[PDB]
Amino acid sequence: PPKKPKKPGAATPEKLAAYEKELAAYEKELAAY
Repeated sequence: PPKKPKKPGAATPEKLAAYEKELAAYEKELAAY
């Protein structure tokens, strides 16, 4: 199963963008799975 991205806990926009992209990737792979 695809891993759940960690919440960056303060956090910079980059980490939010990464968290969002990783979350989207999680949803994509979770649906694919």
